[PDB]
This record gives sequence, C-alpha cells and structure tokens, in this order.
Amino acid sequence: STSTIRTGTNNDILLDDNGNMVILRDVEACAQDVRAAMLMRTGENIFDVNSGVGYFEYIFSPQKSYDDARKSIADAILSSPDVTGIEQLDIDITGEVFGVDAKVITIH
Amino acid sequence: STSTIRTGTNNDILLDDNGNMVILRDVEACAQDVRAAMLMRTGENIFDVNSGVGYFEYIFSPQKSYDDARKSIADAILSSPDVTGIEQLDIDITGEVFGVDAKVITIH
Amino acid sequence: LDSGNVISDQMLDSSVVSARMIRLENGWWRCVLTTKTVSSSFRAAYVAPA
Amino acid sequence: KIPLTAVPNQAISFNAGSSYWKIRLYQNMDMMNADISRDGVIVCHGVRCFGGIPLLQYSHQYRPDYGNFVFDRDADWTLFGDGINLFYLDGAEFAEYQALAT
Amino acid sequence: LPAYNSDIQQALKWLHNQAPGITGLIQRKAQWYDRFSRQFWANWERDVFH
Amino acid sequence: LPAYNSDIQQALKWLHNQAPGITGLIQRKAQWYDRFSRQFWANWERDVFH
Amino acid sequence: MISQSRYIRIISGVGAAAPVAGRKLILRVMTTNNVIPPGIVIEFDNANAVLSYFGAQSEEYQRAAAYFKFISKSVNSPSSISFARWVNTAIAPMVVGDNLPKTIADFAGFSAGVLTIMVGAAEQNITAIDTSAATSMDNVASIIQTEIRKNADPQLAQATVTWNQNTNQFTLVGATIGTGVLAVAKSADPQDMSTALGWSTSNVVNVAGQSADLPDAAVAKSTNVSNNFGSFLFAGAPLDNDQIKAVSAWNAAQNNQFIYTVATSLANLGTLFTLVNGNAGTALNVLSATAANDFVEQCPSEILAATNYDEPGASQNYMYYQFPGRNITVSDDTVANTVDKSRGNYIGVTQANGQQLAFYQRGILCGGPTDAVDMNVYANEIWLKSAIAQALLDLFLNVNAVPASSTGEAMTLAVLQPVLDKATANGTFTYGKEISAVQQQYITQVTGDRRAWRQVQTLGYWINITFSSYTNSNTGLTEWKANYTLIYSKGDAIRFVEGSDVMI
Amino acid sequence: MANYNYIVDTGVIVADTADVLSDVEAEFRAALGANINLAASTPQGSLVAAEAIARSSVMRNEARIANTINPNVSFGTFLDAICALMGIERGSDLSTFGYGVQVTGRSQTRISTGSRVQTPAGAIFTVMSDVTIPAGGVATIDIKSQEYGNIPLPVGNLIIIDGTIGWSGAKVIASTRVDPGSRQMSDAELKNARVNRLAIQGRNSTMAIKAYVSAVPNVTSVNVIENNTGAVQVVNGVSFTLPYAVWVCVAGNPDKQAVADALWAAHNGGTPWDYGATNNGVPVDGPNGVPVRDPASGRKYVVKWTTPIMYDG
Repeated sequence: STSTIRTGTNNDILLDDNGNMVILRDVEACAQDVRAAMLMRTGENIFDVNSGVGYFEYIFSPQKSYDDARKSIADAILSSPDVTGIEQLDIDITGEVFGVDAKVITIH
Repeated sequence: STSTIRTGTNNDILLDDNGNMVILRDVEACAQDVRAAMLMRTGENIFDVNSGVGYFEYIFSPQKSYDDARKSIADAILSSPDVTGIEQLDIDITGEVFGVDAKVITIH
Repeated sequence: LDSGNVISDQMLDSSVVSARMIRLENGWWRCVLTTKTVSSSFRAAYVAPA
Repeated sequence: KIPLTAVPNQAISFNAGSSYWKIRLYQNMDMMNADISRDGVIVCHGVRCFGGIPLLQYSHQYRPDYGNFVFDRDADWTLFGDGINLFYLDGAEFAEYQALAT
Repeated sequence: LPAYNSDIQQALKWLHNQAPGITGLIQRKAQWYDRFSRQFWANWERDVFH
Repeated sequence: LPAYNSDIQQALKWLHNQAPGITGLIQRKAQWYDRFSRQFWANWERDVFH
Repeated sequence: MISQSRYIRIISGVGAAAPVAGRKLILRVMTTNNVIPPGIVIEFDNANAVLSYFGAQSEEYQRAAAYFKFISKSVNSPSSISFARWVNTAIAPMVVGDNLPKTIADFAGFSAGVLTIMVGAAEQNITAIDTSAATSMDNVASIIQTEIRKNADPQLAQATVTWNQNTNQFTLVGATIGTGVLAVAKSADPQDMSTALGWSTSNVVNVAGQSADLPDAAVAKSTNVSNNFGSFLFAGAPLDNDQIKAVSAWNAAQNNQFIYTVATSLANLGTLFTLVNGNAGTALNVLSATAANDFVEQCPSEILAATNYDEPGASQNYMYYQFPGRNITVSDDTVANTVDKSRGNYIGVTQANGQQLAFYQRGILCGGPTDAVDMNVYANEIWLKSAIAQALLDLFLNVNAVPASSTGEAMTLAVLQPVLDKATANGTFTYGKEISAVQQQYITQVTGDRRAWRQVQTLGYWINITFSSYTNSNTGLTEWKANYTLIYSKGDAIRFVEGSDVMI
Repeated sequence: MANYNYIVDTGVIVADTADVLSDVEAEFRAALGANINLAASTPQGSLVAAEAIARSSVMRNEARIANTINPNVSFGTFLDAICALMGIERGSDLSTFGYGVQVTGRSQTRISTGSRVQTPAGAIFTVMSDVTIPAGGVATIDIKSQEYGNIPLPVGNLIIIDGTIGWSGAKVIASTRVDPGSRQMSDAELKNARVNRLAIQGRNSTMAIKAYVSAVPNVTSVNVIENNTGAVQVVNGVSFTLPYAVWVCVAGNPDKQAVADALWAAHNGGTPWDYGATNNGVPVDGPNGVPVRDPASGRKYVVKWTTPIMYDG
C-alpha cells in the first residue's frame, strides 16, 4: 500500500542503467522507510517538532536507565505508514558499540 | 513573571552608580521576595491580619511540639507570587541557635 | 611658536571664549585671547617663557 | 476597547457601532497585519499596523457614518493584554481626532 | 466605640529599622500630610470662630 | 519579535551528507529563488528609488 | 532603635549553591604577567573578581570569561579557578604587602620625620619625606622613589616604585637582576610610613631575586606550594617542542595526578607525536591558524571541572559536547583519519546548510600501551586515588594504634568500605562486562588467587590486604608496612552505534 | 490547477502554513500516485518541505510591500517617499574628539580602547595608543560606547579601565568639541514632519501670514487685508494695484528682526509689499525694515509692514 523512490547505500537517488527512477513497491519500501526513520534524528523536521530519535539527549549523553532510548527508538520505528508492530528489540550496549537489533511486522 | 526593586543587605532601596533604581527580573526577585516574606512576622500587616511568621507564639515562647512553627514558616514561604513548592526544611535546634534551611522550587 | 597650535587653555572662572594663532612671515606670529567673564575684576596680565 | 490575547494568530467578531465587525490579527515577518470585514462583507486585506494611525485608509471605506480603529503603539502579539490596547471610536470622536491630526 | 487610628506611619514594619531611605521617605510624607491636611483644618476652624 | 527564517535550505536534513544529487538539486533551486525572487526586489527598489 | 541582625539573620543566596569539601578539580594557569608574585597562588570564585584584579584588556580576563560560562548536561559550572606565575627571565627583588583599600590619601600631615627602615644587605634608613601635600599617590610614590635614590646603596641607587589602581598595592624593585634579598622592618617612630604602607605589616609578600628557570621547575614549585587543582595549562605564547616534552615527562613522573593540555596546529602534529609517544596524561588539541585562538585547549579542563563526583550517575563522555563560541577546524574524512592516527583532539563539523553540528570529538589521550587512554578513566582514577589516600590518613589519625595482625587488616577493610560504595554508586566501577581469555590470564597473573575474575565480572572490583616488613633508606631500622591490590572494571562511554533491522 | 489567485481587488490574501502544505502534498500525490509516502526522512518529503517553504516565503514577501505610496510604510521606501519633499536619515554619528589631557609617568604607552567615565556615568573610550613625554602631557582621541548625541560635562574625568600609573583624565577647552547626530528621526517624526509641511502648504497667502505672525512672541493682534484693486475697499488703498495692506500690533516687539523674518516666509510671488496713503498706520521705517538676506544660501530682500496708531479712551 506504500511506495517510494529507491536510494543507494548513501542517501541519494539511485538511477538504473536506462536512466529511469524506479518506484519501489511494498515491503522493500518499508525497509527503506524504517532505515530512514531510524536515521533521521529529532529536532530536524520543520513543521513537526518532537519527532525523530533523540540521540544526543538519550543515548550519547550519560544516562540513568536507558529505557527512554528504547521507547524513543520504538516510536521512531512506528509511525511508518505500513508498520504494524515490533517483535524484538535488543539494545546490546556491549563493548564500545551500542548494538541495536529489531524485527518488525507489516500487513503484507 | 515577577519583578521588584533591588535592596541591599539592609532592607533599603539600593542605587547604582548612575543613580537609577533597577527592576530585578525573575529568579532573583523570587529570592528577594522570599527573604522579605520570611523576615516579616505576623500581626502588623494592616489590611491582612493572620499573615506572617508567628515568632513570639511558636518559636521564642516555650513550646510542646514545634510542628506549628514548621507549618507557619512553610506557609510564609508560600503565598509568594511565583513559588510553587518546598523541597526541604530542616529546623535544626542545636545549642542556642534555631537553625532553618530550605530549598524552594519555582516555575522557571 | 613653530607648529602653530593653541595647546592649553584653563577655566578657573567663566572667562575664556576662544584663542587662535595666525601665521606671519619670518618666524613671527600673533596671539589672540578672548575672555568673557561674568565678573569684571581684571587685575593684571602675566607673560613668561615655558 | 477590544479584548485580545497573546497568540500569533487570532480572529474575533464583535457587535459595536450598530454594525457587525470581524477582525483577524496575524504576524507576517516583522510587522503585524490585519484583515477587517463588516456585515459578512470583506473590506480590506493586509493592512499594516502602527501606533496612532488609523487602520482604514482610503476615503470611502472608513465612514460615511461608521467608526475606525487605532493602536496606541506598534503592535506585538507578545505584549497584548499588557500595555498594548486597541480602541474603537464612532463617527464624532473619530472626526474630531482626524481634524486634530492635521 | 472601636478606635480609629488613621496614621500614615503604619506602613513601616520590623523589616525597616536601619533603613535611612524608605523610612525617611515615609516620614516626610507623614509631616507633609500633617502640615497640609489637619493643622490646616485646625487653623481654619480657629479663624472661622467668630 | 520572534525570528522568522524563511530559508529553502532548511528542507535538507542531515541524513543527507554524502549525497551529490538531492543536495545539488535543492541548492540549485535555492539560488534560482534567490536570483528571481529577492535580488529582483532589491534591484527594483533601488531603481524606483528616485 | 536596635537592629534585626541581633535576633534574626537570613543569608538567602541564589540557587545552585552546593557546599563542597574535598579535592577540587579546577584549572590552573601559569602566566608570565608581571603583577603576580612568583611564590603565591590565587583562587577566584567569579569572573567579575578576575576582571577587577586584572582588567578587561588582559588575556587572562578573556580566558576566565570563556571558562566560567559553561553548562554540562546536568546543570553545573566550574565555580573556581586558580592562577600562578612563571618567571621567564631574571628578576630584581621586590616587595608587596597591600590588599585592603587603605589608600584614601591619608598622607596629609605625615611629612615630619619619615623613618621607614629598609633592611637590605646592610641596615639603612630613609630621611624625612614630605607628604603633607598629598596631591596624588603617584606623586608621593615618585617622591619616595627620589628619596630612595638619594641613598648610596647599589640596590637602592636605581630602585623604582609603582602603584596599581584597580588593585591596591605599593611595590619596590631592586636595581640588579637575578641576585639579592630585601626586607623591611617597622620602628618606634610614631609617624612611619611602613605601618601605613602595605609592607612590613602582617601578611606581606616578599621576593628574592633569582635567575630564569625551566617551566617544569616552575610548575613543580607551584605544586609544592599547593596541589589542589587538576589539568594545568600554560597561557600566552606557544612553547617550543623541547620544553613541552620536558613538561610532559615531568607530569608522567607523577602517577595520574593532573592533565597536561596543549594547543598545536595541523602541521605540527607529525613532530610532537613522535616525541611524546607514551608519557600519559597529555592532551593534544588542534588550533586554527587563520582565525582567533578562541582558547580551544581549555575544553577538557572545563568538562572535568564541571563534574560532580558525590552524586550518582557521574561519569560522563567527552565525545559529544558543543561549544558555540569556538570555531571549526576539520571538515574532511582524510584529514580526520590522519589526525586520529596522530591521536589529536579537535572540533569537527558534520555539516553546513542548516543548523550546524560540531563537537569536541576524540576523548582519547596520548599514553603508553599499559596506561588508560580514554579521558574519563583518567579522571575517575584521579578521584579514586584522592579518596583512598584521604581515608587511609583519617584511619591513621583517628585510631591510637594499628596492630600488625588480622584485626588491623579488618580495620582497613572497614575503613575502605564507604569509599568503594561511593565509587560503585558513582559510576567509576562497572558490572556485568565480559572477560576475554587473555584478560583472565592477566588478572590471574597479577594476583595469585584464581577465580578473582569472576568477582570482577560480578561486582566489578576485588581487594586484598597483607602486611610485611622492610627497612627504610634514611635509617637502618626496620618498620612494618601494609600492601593492598585493587582490580576493577573500567568505566566506558558510548562512541559508536551499531544497528540492524530485518522485516521478518 | 491548484493555484489560488491570492491577489484580489480588496488586497492580498495570506493562508496558514497548513493549507499550503496540504496543497503541495496533493500536488505531488497526483504527480506520482496515491500510494506515495510523504515524510521528512524520504527524499520526496524533503522536496515537499522545500516547495512549501519556497511558496509561503515568496507569497509573504510579496504581501509585505503590497502598499507603499500610503505614508504608513517605513524602512527605506518611506525614506525616499519623504525625501522627495525633505527628509534626513542616517545621522548615526558619535562625537570623536581631539586634544585630550593625560599626565602619568615617563616613557609609557596607553593601550587603545581604554575606558573613561564622566560624572553622570557616561562611558567614553579612547582611539589610538601613544607614548608619554617625560614632562607628563599628551593629547588623546576619544569616542563613546553608545552612538548617541551625548553631552559630556566639562569636569575632570575618572578612569575605569586603568593602565599602569596613568591618571587625571582631564579636560581642556582647546579640545575640539563635536556635536553628534544620533538617529534623530527614525520612522514617526518623519510622518510628523510630512504632516507639518502639508499643513504649511495648505494655507493661502493671507492665512499663512496671520498664522506666522500669530506665532511671533509678544505679538497681541494682527490685521490683514488685500485691496486687489486700485479703488477703496476698507481704507484708502490706491497706492499700487495690489500691495499688502498689513497692520501688526505688539507689546513692544522685542525681536524686530524676527517679525520681518516671519513675514519674509510668506510671499505669494507676484505682489509687492509697500503700503501707505499718508494717513494710514504709521510705518516703522520709510524704505525698508532691513530684513535678513536668507538663512539658506541667499541674498538681501526688502519688506514693508506698518503699526497702528495708539489711542486713549
């Protein structure tokens, strides 16, 4: 029920050999959208403040609980037009990296 | 959301070098006002009786519980235009001095 | 004398108004002093090198 | 006077001077702007606001016998209700005020 | 029967003892009204007395 | 009193850093509007400036 | 009619007032300004005090103004700063003794028989000095200078005087440079200047002439005077490589006591890194040649000074802090990689064309393989060492005797318990981290007991105390000493994030 | 298709950002398909945002200058509109000085931008550094913090930011004194000046004369009449075809010159001044009242006014 324009590993429009923009159908469009949503950060969407991932306040800064970051990421994964629910979320926080893993559910 | 005129360590109007009265903005005005309110004592405010601190009835006079003094001081700290709530109150009573300590909460 | 600038004038009373120097030939100059004081107790005038 | 509040965009309707008025106030870049309608009929659009000068400028509209509006000072939606007021004046006093202007 | 005070100096309180400024201001207002509000009436009645 | 920005570049979000395409497109639109919407007004004002 | 303050007293005071007792982690600046005496350190609590003491034109006022205005994630401010002098060249002996506003031109009527006594190499006295005029303090200073010049002593034959105005001191200066000692004493003459003048009365700072010295010696002497600071700094002109290397070596001589922060340019990193490999405790910062300095090197010091250690959740990261005042240095991946390989710190820009993001990026710190590299670990070790030392001294000063038996070691554990509780609540210790095989072998090698790695995995620390005997070098006798070993899991902060999502 | 003709006869219309945003969303949705995703993260969402901002900004800016000829406007357009008649802007000057007085120790330099204060607490800065003569006298150059038409009292100054051993910020009347203009007329007194000028031009010859003379100090009453013919109209005006028949009363005329100055302002441009019939009011002087030449780049002119005959009742 969704659709979007394919982009490469960098966040730019990717063109095929024929030089035609391709409109991705469902499923794959959902993957593109969720990646972009998790990468979008808070405080950037003009005309909609308080949307995005609060990285600098909830993850990078020293924190007490870390539950707030989980809630923020769960909300960011949601609000996609097609995503229904979240099955898993890990938040490894092992070693130096802040590991994150998730699997979501779509209608199709 | 409050304002007042600055006064010195003694409760008189203090003027700067330029000879102009200064209208303190919030926060600092709250500190000045709460100090003045705690210093007022009850019984002398015409047009509003029963407002102030009952020193001669609740502190200096021999007493049973000392809870009444705490209640009166808490009320006096309140009724300020900006003050919201009281965080701490101590009431030490060590030696001859009657220790009092408080931390106040404002909107700003 | 050589440059032609009125260096210092002083106000003890309301006396002085203006002072100026005018150029003349062969190292000669003319000094003008204007004094407009409310009082009138003129007593003496002094001139000396500095 | 006209009751107001401290909001960037607002519109109120009131019945004064034996006529029906509706005024919309909004901020545009730096200066404030207004839109005035009478009896369900538009009158003027996008008039600037200044202290003392009248809102209705062109000769015909402001009155054969109606009134007009004037701000005391320059408009600012953050100072409404506190030191900034808007006043309505019917024909007689507006006429004498206009004469006093020159 | 209840007493009526009607005194200007009621405004001064505990908190103003070592204050020369505000106390002086209130006191000066006090004798201003004393001179021009009540002593005036006393003189007026003593003069209107035939 | 509150500031009004009114800038085209605000549309760009920093998901877009290594993108030559979309950033270039937005920027080119930006100088198009800069040339034909506001510098136009400045030149017109300076010309009608008597 | 008697006063409020005799019965009721309220001190009030604005919020964010946190009384504190213990070691202070505050900036110390070594300056070449003439006003500061060589042997004294000064502590300020506000930028206004620094402004009054030094003046707006001074570099130090700018540094202090930049330093004080800073807010951490938890609202906090440095709330202190210290200063010290480094003499660059040989100086003449001098004296100074006034701090209080004594100068209101009271010299009137003091002309008759001025008999100030100057205790130089040989005792000498001054003659009568006219001060009845008292026209201006600089005039009377010049008068005193002339009367001093009237003496035939080699030091006083070319002496000078100076009076500063924003601060209130009177200063003498000797003739020769690098050698000589001066002193001043009061007398029985009722109308003497020394009693009225700053010097020869109570707290008076005296200076001995002495030659130039290396900066490391100067900082060592400053520490010997007092050591209640952290992350010292040299202001003014940049220093050459050799002096910086010497200071770094001296700092490394002490074991995790302070942080050495320096400023340098991009072209200079190739030289310094080779010279200052290892030598832990030194921070390298990149400075922009084109623009103003903006005092980039102070950032770690401000971050450290803003830290509060008593409250829980204290350990903070250094990777992401924003300084709006500072400028921007690097903007490319290649230069960033080169700088990181060179172990430098900078403020890198992530974008233009919209609201900018820049932050003090690398929290790394040059040092050898064995020592900790991250800054937060260094700060935590500093605080931990201070607390442990204070606890041990409290034990020694309170109990009458510590027997060399099991009771003594039990007492030591009992005393150290609260410090470890404070540390584990603070955040310097961590629990639950995984232990690698080589790490487990290392732990078992350090302490002879096996299964301690399980302890440090679960609780995060492991302690043990034993006592033995030894002989000291100063005296042939022998005493008893106690040895402990402490192993704990280092704290960490997030630097890089890994993610992945799968549709099903 | 989705365009709104937001400029109409009544004026210009401005809509809320939500409405233009929805219209742009509808445009792109029709452009690609009903199943597109329009969020900030996706590129087409960024295109939506850019288009909406551009449209709203250009439309608001165009609405900004919709009316200019009406003298309500300001900020440059109004500046030219008023300068068409008369008007000065800028006037943003601060009084730089010369010939300062400074006494201090020998062979020292005062760093630039020192701070000095006057008794009413005005802050004055210096300009350029200079050495000090061993005598103890140098000349300084000053400037102030605020760009205002400040009035500095001639009193010995006080130093705020102090160099070493440098005292006595002192005045001398040999110092050049400058009166600085300070944004004297910003936006509203310009409109007041325009009002005053249009009031000035409104009056005719006689009304202007009586209004101006009414403003003259100590003047009690004035009478003015125009013959417009060679015959008698109220009095025997047969002197010329069209003189000014003017009579002025005063309580002494303290400013004789100013009375002519007011009259000199009011002149129609083709009618002479002289009046008399050897029986009317006695003129002050025979050939002329010796006016001023011109305050503004001009030469001499002559006028003629009379005074009434005193009586006793």
